[PDB]
Amino acid sequence: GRQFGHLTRVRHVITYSLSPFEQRAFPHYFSKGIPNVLRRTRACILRVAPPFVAFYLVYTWGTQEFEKSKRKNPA
Amino acid sequence: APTLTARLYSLLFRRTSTFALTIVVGALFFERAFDQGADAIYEHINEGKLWKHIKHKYEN
Amino acid sequence: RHRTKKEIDQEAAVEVSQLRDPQHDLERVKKPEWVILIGVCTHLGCVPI
Amino acid sequence: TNIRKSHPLMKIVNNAFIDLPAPSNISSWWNFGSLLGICLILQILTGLFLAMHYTSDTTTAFSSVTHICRDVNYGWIIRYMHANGASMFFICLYMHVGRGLYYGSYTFLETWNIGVILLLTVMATAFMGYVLPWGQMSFWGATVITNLLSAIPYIGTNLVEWIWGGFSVDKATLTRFFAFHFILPFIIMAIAMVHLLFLHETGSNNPTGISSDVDKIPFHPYYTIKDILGALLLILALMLLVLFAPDLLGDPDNYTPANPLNTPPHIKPEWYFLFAYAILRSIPNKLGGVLALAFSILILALIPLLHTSKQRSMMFRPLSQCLFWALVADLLTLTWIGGQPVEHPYITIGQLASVLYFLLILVLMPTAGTIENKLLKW
Amino acid sequence: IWGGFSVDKATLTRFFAFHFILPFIIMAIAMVHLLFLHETGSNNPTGISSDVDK
Amino acid sequence: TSDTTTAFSSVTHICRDVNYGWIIRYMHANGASMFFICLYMHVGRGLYYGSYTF
Amino acid sequence: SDLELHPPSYPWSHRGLLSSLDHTSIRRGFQVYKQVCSSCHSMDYVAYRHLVGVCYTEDEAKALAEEVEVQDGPNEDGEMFMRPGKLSDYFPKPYPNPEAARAANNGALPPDLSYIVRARHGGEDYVFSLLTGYCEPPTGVSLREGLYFNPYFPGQAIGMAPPIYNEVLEFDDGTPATMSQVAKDVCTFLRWAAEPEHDHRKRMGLKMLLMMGLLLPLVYAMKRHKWSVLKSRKLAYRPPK
Amino acid sequence: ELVDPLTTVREQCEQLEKCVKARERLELCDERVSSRSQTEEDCTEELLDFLHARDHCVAHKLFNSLK
Amino acid sequence: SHTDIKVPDFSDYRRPEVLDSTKSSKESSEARKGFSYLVTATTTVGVAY
Ligand code: HEC
Ligand code: HEC
Ligand code: HEC
Ligand code: HEC
Ligand SMILES: C/C=C(C)/C=C/C=C/[C@H](OC)[C@@H](C)[C@@H](OC)[C@@H](C)CCc1oc2c(O)c(OC)cc(OC)c2c(=O)c1C
Ligand SMILES: COC1=C(OC)C(=O)C(C/C=C(\C)CCC=C(C)C)=C(C)C1=O
Repeated sequence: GRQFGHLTRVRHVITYSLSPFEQRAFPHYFSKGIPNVLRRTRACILRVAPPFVAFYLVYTWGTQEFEKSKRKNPA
Repeated sequence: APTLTARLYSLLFRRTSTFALTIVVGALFFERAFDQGADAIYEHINEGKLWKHIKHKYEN
Repeated sequence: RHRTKKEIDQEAAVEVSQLRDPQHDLERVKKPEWVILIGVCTHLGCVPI
Repeated sequence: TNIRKSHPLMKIVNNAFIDLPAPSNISSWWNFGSLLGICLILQILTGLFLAMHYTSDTTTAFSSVTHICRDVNYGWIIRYMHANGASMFFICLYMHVGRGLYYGSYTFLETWNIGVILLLTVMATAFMGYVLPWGQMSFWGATVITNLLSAIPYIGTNLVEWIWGGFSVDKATLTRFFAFHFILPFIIMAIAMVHLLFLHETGSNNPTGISSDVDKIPFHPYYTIKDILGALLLILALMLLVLFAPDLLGDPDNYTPANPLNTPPHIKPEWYFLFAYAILRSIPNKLGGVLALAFSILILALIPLLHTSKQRSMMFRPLSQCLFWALVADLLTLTWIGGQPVEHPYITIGQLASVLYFLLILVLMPTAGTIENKLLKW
Repeated sequence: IWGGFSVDKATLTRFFAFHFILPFIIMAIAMVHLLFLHETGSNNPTGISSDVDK
Repeated sequence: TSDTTTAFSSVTHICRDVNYGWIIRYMHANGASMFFICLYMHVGRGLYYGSYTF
Repeated sequence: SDLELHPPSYPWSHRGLLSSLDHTSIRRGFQVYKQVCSSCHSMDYVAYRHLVGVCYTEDEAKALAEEVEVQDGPNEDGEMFMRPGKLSDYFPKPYPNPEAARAANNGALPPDLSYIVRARHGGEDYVFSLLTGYCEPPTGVSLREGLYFNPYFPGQAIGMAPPIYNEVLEFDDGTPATMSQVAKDVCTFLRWAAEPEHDHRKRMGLKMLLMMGLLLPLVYAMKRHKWSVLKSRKLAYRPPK
Repeated sequence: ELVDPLTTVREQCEQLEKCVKARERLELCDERVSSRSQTEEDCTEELLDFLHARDHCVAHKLFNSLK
Repeated sequence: SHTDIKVPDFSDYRRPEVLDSTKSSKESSEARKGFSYLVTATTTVGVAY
């Protein structure tokens, strides 16, 4: 039930925009793009990766332990 | 004004009806040219193998 | 289920007290070499192997 | 005065899909809502064209499905689009829930609570669907999941036999499961509209969890085009699966006809049930195991009451970010265990993962939010 | 729409499917029917506007 | 069941074996005719009272 | 006895992503089915007309159908006769019952072969390994020898006698009927039996990949073109005094 | 007379280095079992170990000969 | 004092045929729309198939 012209109050803010036909869709796509993804990765790796390596270690150990347990030796 | 995207726009894209006409005429000739190509690629990557290449062994 | 002598040996000997559902083997059969059971698991209804 | 704006039908379309003020701001994680709609109509459309040739009798049900895959002109794409779309439906559901959990979108109580109903309804629908081709996984799937009701004390047995049609899964079970599986997606579709109706009341949340009224953009052309791209990725992901690996996400055992005398050695759920399966069997108790299963999905309705943080989103909350990912990886752990037999290392680590699932949501994530409040002097 | 040269196996299975869904499609069109109606409210026996006595 | 071999048999299975399958079947049958009596009354009302101007 | 062995990766001509079934090998593999397996194994979901596209001609498959006796529905006196049988006939059943299947094969039921590649983990690799890898028992275990030794079978004791060897019938084109090739061709046929769509889905797949290689960068450019206005926008804040 | 290429390949596979060790420990199992009074201790484990290394090598090679 | 507002430089984002402020955009107008509409025209053709 929310409409433009009724959302909120904003004062003293200028927005400059260009037409889509004046500008490139892929402005500096690799030159600026790659540096950004690396920066985004660095920012989040310590938050995202360590639970999944913790999954990976419990996976690797668990599969190994199950394999070894269904072998005998001195009996 | 020599440039080709310009003449493409001037003759075909400016009007939406002409734009639609150039898409539908475009889609007819694409369906032929793509199915021609994509079959010929699939047939060449499977050199004998299919019943189209076996066909001649069993007679007329 | 036809039961060997080693099979009946284990069932009479093991503890009635330590089961979840307390029964003797002798009150679960009539003649001790024949056990007749409905092959439906009491959990969620699969066939025990 | 616009025809788009004042026509009583187009009004509804315009205020939902065109002029709707949306944040400048919302990422790819917001694509899953439309993708769930695409999934819903894909499953409706293929499901309709499968219903045109399927017979719901025990003698003939397996035969009709294979008649579709061999004799029916292009019956094979329709059947495996349907099969892999159901798995696509689940990938999108899980992404969509996780987005909501991360970004604090659950603070929209009605939208979220309707979402929880939508999860349970699509789970029940897809259980029914898997019963229909009458393979081995179909039969025992039907056996186990219906029997969950038998854990309700005093009346549970009467209830299971009430939905079965008799003392066992039978002729009566399959014909009604076809009927239940036909209607329920349309009921889902109606609940999806109420879900959207409650949402439009607030508009969308965004990555920052900060109100975005200061910077709204029209849904068209920005999110119409971002949604088209997102759908074209969904078509890639789906059409990779049907055309290059149609059976990767299913079970080979469902290609042998149903057999009430033998349950297979290996039996596991469909991949998307494996975490909940792992939770229930970690408990060596009937009532507790099913109570944990119910609680594993119904917990989402407690998450709003347990939000301690003075911020909405997890974007500026690193302790919570870590514990969110521990939750995802623990869920990934539980689907791995679900896939494995009830033997030595797997019993314990699955028990610990079950405990961690409930400890993370109930205790550890609310405490993280308080610590984060205290660290910002809040 | 038959599934072949005559009414057959194929005809009945799809007619069950078509007959199942169509009442729900009807139900949705019944809502749009009501939506257009509420725009004016009801007519009455006289055919005269009744806003004077709702 | 929507197969030609069994479709007649399932309907009569409803009317003989299914607990109260007979009321459900004939409620359905006569409700379809009720649906038509109501339709025709509803159209005729609309025709008479000029409701078609909506 | 609970211990398992899993099949190795055989390089099937149809193992690759955009790769046909060998229809010359489907032919030879049907020949393995008709002569060896159809004595024991049902194939209820394949008919003679299915071969007409695939390996045989219309005339070849009609002559192959005209080899069995099939029961036909009643004459106008009311009795069940027999006929040469057409392309519409599904492949003929040994045993009227599962119980008559169990009775001839010493307790054990031979399952249908219409599904069998899609119905076992490993697919054709397993069926190849179960066929070509028939072997002698190790010391410590003996069989009640209605049942035989196979390592690839779960539990190691299989009811099936080792049904493939050097020169069980000849191949029509002239091909050496070594057990390896008899097993290769039948597994190539049983893949087609499980999945006749196989070659069509891979054809549409290449079309899907090539189309998506056009449409994904194009729709991306369309979306970027519109998002241009926002992505390059500049804000200034200009408060009073 | 009749030459199965699997016979040529299996012999060529068994002479490779992994198989030599796994045939060895199977043979050492072979002598152990006839020896004892009524041993249950199987050579299932050591046979399947050897077949694992053998059939892996068989699969890499066999289809290059077959038509 | 609103006369202090200059529109900031957009050279970083501009199409190459539109970087010269000394030269008319009308000349590159047919070409630039041409390229962008050809993209949507091909997509429609692609989707149509
Ligand atoms: C009589 C001996 C035969 C012949 C000539 C063949 N089969 Fe089959 N088969 C037979 C039996 C008794 C069984 C049941 C085994 C048991 O459960 O104890 C089977 C089963 C199979 C299977 C399934 C094995 C499994 O569970 O994984 C397959 C894949 C199979 N048979 C294939 C097969 C092929 C390819 C044949 C021609 C070479 C063949 N069989 C013939 C009995 C017999
Ligand atoms: C248990 C939670 C939950 C489930 C399951 C769920 N939703 Fe939502 N959905 C939400 C919440 C919360 C939002 C608001 C997200 C926001 O603004 O950040 C939402 C937003 C959406 C949106 C629009 C914005 C967006 O996120 O893309 C659509 C469309 C959507 N839901 C439809 C569906 C459909 C269709 C289903 C499957 C039947 C479904 N949802 C399942 C809770 C969920
Ligand atoms: C118009 C009826 C119809 C609708 C709508 C429907 N389906 Fe189905 N579905 C079927 C039929 C018939 C089958 C049996 C054919 C088959 O097994 O593929 C089936 C099969 C399935 C299967 C088993 C797939 C397999 O073959 O292994 C699943 C899972 C499934 N449906 C889930 C869904 C989901 C999720 C939805 C959307 C909420 C849905 N279906 C919509 C009729 C429907
Ligand atoms: C071909 C004409 C026609 C058909 C058929 C028809 N409607 Fe209507 N309906 C109308 C008109 C016109 C009105 C307005 C009557 C008035 O105000 O006098 C209306 C009014 C109604 C009303 C509310 C007022 C009233 O008359 O009771 C309901 C409810 C209704 N329609 C539902 C239905 C349903 C349900 C169906 C069956 C699916 C249906 N209609 C079939 C034309 C029709
Ligand atoms: C008319 C009555 C109806 C429709 C009742 C519906 C109840 C529906 C449920 O809630 C919506 C349910 C689907 C949901 O539980 C929360 C799932 C996640 C359960 C996951 C599930 O799957 C299994 C499965 O798939 C199997 O087959 C391959 C076999 C199984 O045992 C071995 C299971 C199983 O043990 C469990 C817990
Ligand atoms: C304010 O956020 C919204 C979005 O932005 C992320 C959307 O993308 C969509 C688009 C949803 C579609 C196409 C599914 C429709 C479902 C049915 C059952 C017809 C809606 C409605 C929405 O409200």
